[PDB]
Amino acid sequence: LHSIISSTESVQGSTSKHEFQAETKKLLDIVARSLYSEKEVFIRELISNASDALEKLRHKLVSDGQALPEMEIHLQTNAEKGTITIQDTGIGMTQEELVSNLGTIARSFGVGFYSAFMVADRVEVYSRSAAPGSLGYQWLSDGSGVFEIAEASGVRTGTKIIIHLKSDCKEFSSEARVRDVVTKYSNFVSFPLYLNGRRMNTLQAIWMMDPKDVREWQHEEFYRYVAQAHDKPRYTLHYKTDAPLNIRSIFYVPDMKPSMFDVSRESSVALYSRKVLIQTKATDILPKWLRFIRGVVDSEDIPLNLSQESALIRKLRDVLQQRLIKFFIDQSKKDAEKYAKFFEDYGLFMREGIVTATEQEVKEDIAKLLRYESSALPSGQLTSLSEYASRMRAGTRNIYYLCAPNRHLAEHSPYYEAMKKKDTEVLFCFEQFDELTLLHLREFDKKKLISVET
Ligand SMILES: O=C(c1ccc(O)c(C(=O)n2cc3ccccc3c2)c1)n1cc2ccccc2c1
Ligand SMILES: O=C(c1ccc(O)c(C(=O)n2cc3ccccc3c2)c1)n1cc2ccccc2c1
Repeated sequence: LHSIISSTESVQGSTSKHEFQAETKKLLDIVARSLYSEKEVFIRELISNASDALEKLRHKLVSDGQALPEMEIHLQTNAEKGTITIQDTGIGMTQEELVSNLGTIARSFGVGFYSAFMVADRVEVYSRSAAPGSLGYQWLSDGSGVFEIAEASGVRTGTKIIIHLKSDCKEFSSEARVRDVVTKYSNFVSFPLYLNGRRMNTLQAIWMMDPKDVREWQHEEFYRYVAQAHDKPRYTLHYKTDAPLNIRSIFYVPDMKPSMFDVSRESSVALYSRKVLIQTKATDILPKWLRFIRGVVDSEDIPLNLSQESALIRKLRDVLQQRLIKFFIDQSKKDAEKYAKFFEDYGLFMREGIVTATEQEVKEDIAKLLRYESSALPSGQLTSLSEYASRMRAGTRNIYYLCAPNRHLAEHSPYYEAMKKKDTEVLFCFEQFDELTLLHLREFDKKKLISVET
């Protein structure tokens, strides 16, 4: 076993009593009076803060020329004392930060603070800043208007938080319960995590890496994990952006064709906020028509305690829809043959998306993915609507199409045969849902879609 948590700290003198500012007292009073059904979330908040403190220290030490100490997160349960403790060897807090900041700090407020009092009769904290010459401090509070601070000896650099659990929260002093909570929400924490001296099995959050650094074998492993799949991904989009929102995401299209299970999926993409799980499922992380996509979306703009269907989620969904459409357009130009197979396999999702979309601009965006045969191209070759539009002859302002079972029947339509005399291109559409798709699309790039047979 590898444990660092023990009672090394002592206080030589008396504590100083301070009162919380009224607004922090306000939020603490809300916590004491409220009914929370998801009390386990304090653990993921504490682990996230510990990770942030370790990253702050590591980046600072590497920026200087300094050796790196042991950088770890430890949890300890004590059923006899009814406690759960977290300790990390990160940057710690100064006395000023303990006195003034607690309750009002952002994560990108008070993460780990209000949620600790949700489960605690009282909280006992030791912290010592990593800055040279820093002294250790003890901070104590029962979550009422008062907290205490005192200089403490025997404090290790970093922070230790001891939660003396409430009567109805003793489940968090059981190792097995805590282990399951960690695995559920905190499995991708990026520093070593130990529970009661045992290293926890955690996973690598490859979505946080620079896209150019992730190799195909790593994507294949991660795809198989997140999709619970045995094939390989036919497409991979690793999308990282800082504007208008923070996004670190990986999207995969399966090699296999869609089955009845992918069409009826309840859970397509997992949602994280800086490596803290928010939902294994995805309400509408992506549009419904993109439910065939597997993978992960991480946005630190997502706050840690939620319930969704917010403006933030809607904005994220719209950004991701545009980026995925752009990706598929880019893939069609990189490898048209592979894209044609993707459209054959997954194109009913695009047609669905056009039919169900509310906004004309979204319909036309999705329609950029459609590929059809054309009277003007060799049998079997596909064209896009924009390529058709680029070939339109002066004086002809509509996009003409014909739905038929196959190319032979299309070419022998008496309507098409007559039109051929005047050079007008006609799209040939062989999928049974093409009629509805193009009826709903109605127009593309301000050009009306006209079926050459009524
Ligand atoms: O959740 C925490 C917490 C946990 C682990 C930590 O390591 C720190 C810390 O020392 N940090 C975190 C940082 C993140 C970014 C930069 C520096 C940082 C220093 C803070 N609470 C501490 C409490 C103290 C009192 C009450 C509730 C509390 C909850
Ligand atoms: O009155 C018609 C009608 C009559 C003759 C037609 O030839 C067409 C047609 O399909 N065209 C005409 C074209 C002229 C130029 C180019 C292409 C063209 C395709 C349509 N209805 C069809 C109905 C179908 C259902 C219900 C009422 C309907 C009435």
